[PDB]
Amino acid sequence: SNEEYMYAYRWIRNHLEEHTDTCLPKQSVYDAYRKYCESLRPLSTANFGKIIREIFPDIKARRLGGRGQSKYCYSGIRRKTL
Amino acid sequence: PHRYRPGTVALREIRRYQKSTELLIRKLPFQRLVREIAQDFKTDLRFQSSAVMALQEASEAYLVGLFEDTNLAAIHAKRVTIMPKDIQLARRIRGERA
Amino acid sequence: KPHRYRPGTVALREIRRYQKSTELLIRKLPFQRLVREIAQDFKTDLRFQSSAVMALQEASEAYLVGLFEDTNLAAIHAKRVTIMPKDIQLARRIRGE
Amino acid sequence: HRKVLRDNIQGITKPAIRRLARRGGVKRISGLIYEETRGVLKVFLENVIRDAVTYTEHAKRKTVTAMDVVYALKRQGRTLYGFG
Amino acid sequence: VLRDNIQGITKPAIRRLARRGGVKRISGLIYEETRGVLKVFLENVIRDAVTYTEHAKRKTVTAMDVVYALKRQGRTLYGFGG
Amino acid sequence: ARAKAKTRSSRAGLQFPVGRVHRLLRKGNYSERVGAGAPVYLAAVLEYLTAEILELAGNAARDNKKTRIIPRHLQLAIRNDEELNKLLGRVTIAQGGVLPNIQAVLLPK
Amino acid sequence: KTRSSRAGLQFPVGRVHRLLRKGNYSERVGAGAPVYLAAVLEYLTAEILELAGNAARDNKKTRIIPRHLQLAIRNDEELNKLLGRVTIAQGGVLPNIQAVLLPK
Amino acid sequence: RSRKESYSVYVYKVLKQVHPDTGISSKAMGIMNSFVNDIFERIAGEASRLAHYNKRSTITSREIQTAVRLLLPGELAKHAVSEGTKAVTKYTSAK
Amino acid sequence: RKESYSVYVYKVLKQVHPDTGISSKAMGIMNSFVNDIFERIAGEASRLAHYNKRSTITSREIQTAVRLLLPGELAKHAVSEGTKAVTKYTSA
DNA sequence: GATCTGCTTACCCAAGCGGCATGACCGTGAACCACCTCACCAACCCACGCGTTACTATGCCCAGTCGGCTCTATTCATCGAAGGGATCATGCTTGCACCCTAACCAAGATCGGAAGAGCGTCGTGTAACGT
DNA sequence: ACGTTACACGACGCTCTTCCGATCTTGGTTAGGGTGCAAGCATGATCCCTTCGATGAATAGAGCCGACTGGGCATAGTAACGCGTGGGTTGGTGAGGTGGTTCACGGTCATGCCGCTTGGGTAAGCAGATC
Repeated sequence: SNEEYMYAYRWIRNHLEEHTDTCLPKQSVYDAYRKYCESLRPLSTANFGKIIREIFPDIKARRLGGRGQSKYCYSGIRRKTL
Repeated sequence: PHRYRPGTVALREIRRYQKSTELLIRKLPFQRLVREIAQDFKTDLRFQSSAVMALQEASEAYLVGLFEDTNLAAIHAKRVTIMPKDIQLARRIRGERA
Repeated sequence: KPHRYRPGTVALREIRRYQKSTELLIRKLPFQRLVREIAQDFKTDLRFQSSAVMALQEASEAYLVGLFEDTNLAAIHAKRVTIMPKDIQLARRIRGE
Repeated sequence: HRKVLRDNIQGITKPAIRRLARRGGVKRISGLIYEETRGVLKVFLENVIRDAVTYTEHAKRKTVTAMDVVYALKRQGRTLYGFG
Repeated sequence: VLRDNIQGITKPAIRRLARRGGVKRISGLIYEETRGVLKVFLENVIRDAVTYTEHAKRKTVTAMDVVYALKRQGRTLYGFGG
Repeated sequence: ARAKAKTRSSRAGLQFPVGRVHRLLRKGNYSERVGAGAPVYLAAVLEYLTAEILELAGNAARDNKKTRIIPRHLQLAIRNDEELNKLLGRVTIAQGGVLPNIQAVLLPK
Repeated sequence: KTRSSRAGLQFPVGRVHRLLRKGNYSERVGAGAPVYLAAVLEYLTAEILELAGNAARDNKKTRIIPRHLQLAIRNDEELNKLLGRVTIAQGGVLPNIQAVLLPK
Repeated sequence: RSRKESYSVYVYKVLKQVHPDTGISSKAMGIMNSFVNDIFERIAGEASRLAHYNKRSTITSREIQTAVRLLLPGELAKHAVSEGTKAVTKYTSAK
Repeated sequence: RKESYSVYVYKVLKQVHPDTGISSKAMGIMNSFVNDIFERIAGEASRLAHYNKRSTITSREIQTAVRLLLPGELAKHAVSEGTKAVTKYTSA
């Protein structure tokens, strides 16, 4: 129900910090969150984007990488180094 | 029943939407509306996401200011309900429809 | 016994007469003295070239006429004919002043 | 490979107009202002998008950037902070 | 020295200004409101013109200064120079 | 410099001065350089606008049985045309008066 | 040694000088104009940021967001007049309900 | 002795071309001069802004045409754009 | 590699409020405000220099432009700050 | 309650006409600034490469939307009333034209120094790669 | 946590060329008050209609549920756009005569138009009727 929302909020708040320059692979963040949640039910991949959009206002969804190998990336966040 | 008396849920919604800074118009229908409107000027012209976002923010701010002026006109007219003539007067005084 | 016009006829005559003319409606000397008094609060002993006063008068009359057009539009909107201070206040507020 | 869009201005739903009015400060809403608020929004968007498309066309570009919309709004005496 | 000249904007001037504006009936308390509005507008425009004429190392408010002051507020004036 | 000195307003068929407009554009603090075809275009636009407003003013002056265009005629020609009124909405014309418009509610029954 | 510190400022006066010279505002730019402009810009920025911080501390927050900037701007008469036509993106509106619509 | 320029020589020529038998008063000529100066300032400022936005250091006919389209409303913009294009074509076609 | 006013706005914010941070949307709005006010004052100074048939923009033109644009006490305080900065600049 | 008249009081206009009064034009002239001349680089234009993107089309699902019922709070539509305003009459108070205008200030050159522009060198940040 | 294709960016030192603090007239402008004169303005009656407070009646907008469905996210494909990089064509000035332009002015005249009657044409209120 809403327990997953609170857990995702907390994980994003103390694991991701807003930074206007750096860009992160979009799949890596969700995989790390799922690995964290596999220690006690993880949020759906279509709702994790909504949660991270609510938490960070100024975040973009770029599609980086070379031709053919373009993968999605969050732009505006990085790891909190903790 | 416990039905709320009319006129208080309106004030609750006013206090909710005045202290909140999200976007009121849904993003996708507004983007489609912008694309349709620009379909008449030049065809095969794409829109950046930031351009649509800026258009939405500006349009929402403009409509909110216009509705503030309309509410002022309605209150001046000894009313509480805003009406199409109120919007027309508000746009006429500001210098938008001669 | 004397020919007494009913209230509103002379007002309409003045409306039709003063829109057909282009002359200055405020007296020149009182407006010049008022402008000098206002300007004495920003610079003591400040001369006025006798054309800036005329430009100020033209601009002020145009502003007041536009404001009264807006005031009349607001007064008619409230199912009224007489223009009231709240009409002027509403017009100036909606304009953004 | 494109689509044509028609009957879209009514995609600005009545609840959206109600929420805009609530943020404005409106307590009661007449049922006839939605069809007028939609027209007002349409004409404002038409003007702003016309100016933005002109700015883009002069730049020999085929996509409307955010700076184009910002300049189009600035032309009509409506500055916008937040997009450069 | 001059004092209390805003009363020089007489009632038969504010009236006939409303008449040019197209007003049929006039309230009794609107003359003072019009005098106040005229005073504030004149104060703004004259202050701008005085700054314009002070930057020019002058002591006479030229009509060009008044025209520029009006243009600064968006009320462009035609008939005295541009 | 052996030529007849054909002025730039004669090549383009305009009446407004191309050279004066070019000089103003140069010493007007607009850009470092000004293309040769820009003064011609600007002078043509200015001349067209002047011709249109003067035509409307002359039309509004013949109605009043007058030979001399006065500021009132310019105001009448500007406040009537929709495009001109939109272009010069904020502009005040000295001694122009106002358009004779009376609301339909103030009129008697 | 840097010119922005010789004037005791935080904003850059070299960048302001370059923008004033390359912006085509005049043929020449005096050596004292960038300093004055940088000082004015820094003062205005400091005033708005101080008001924004005061408005953000009221909400028991620690980050200034566009809502706090709008609250600071609209609650000061001079700043509201200066930024009168300006629209702040995602800044909302200042809460003000007309006293007529309140119940009684 | 304080030689000041004006458009009163050219506005009269344009008026005589349109209305061959209609003079213009010296007070309306001042208004027409101010109108010409104001429209010139508007168009030149918009052209300079357009040049600066695209990092161009030259005002071509493209900048003036775009400025005219941005400023002049609707039909006026189309007519003035056609006039300017015709004048430029005639100018470059006649050296 | 685009020049911006982020570092200096952050320095100013730390000078006034040493504890409160600033978001990225708020930083973008601050950058836009700085650019817009700079453009306003520079344009007013350019018009002032052109009206008096001058060619240079000195501190006097900027000061008069500040007097013209900024209202009320803001103009007074900004003029005082600019004058202080200018007099500190010329004194080495 | 509104259909016609018994007519008696306030605004344009083609005259005649005077009389200014403003605009067009003729030379003056005289700065004065647009114009036509070889060169010469910065400014602009154009071709090619890829990274990235706007617009397409699935997949999920619940929170927002659409629509019908009920009801009452809100907006109209009348009635009186009386109290603001409109209109007209007298008596001026003060604005409106011309001047003895004397002081005063806005301009057109003067003394140099003060200062800014434009080039030559020199101090501080980084588009990615290992322990 | 540490260095680079050394480029962006700014600052310092040095010619070269413009540009201002003080005067020096110079005369054009404005405000040192003064005379008359009539024409808007002040003030006061008077009565007129409009606006403003009840007061029922309509009515439609606001809650409130019940279905229901699409926006708001994440994925990819693809034709295309846009920036970066490298070569390859063009306007202001090194300016310098050179002469048509246009700007001021004295003046003369043509006529445009602002005011005195003359008499028309328009609106507009003050009095006559009854279920």
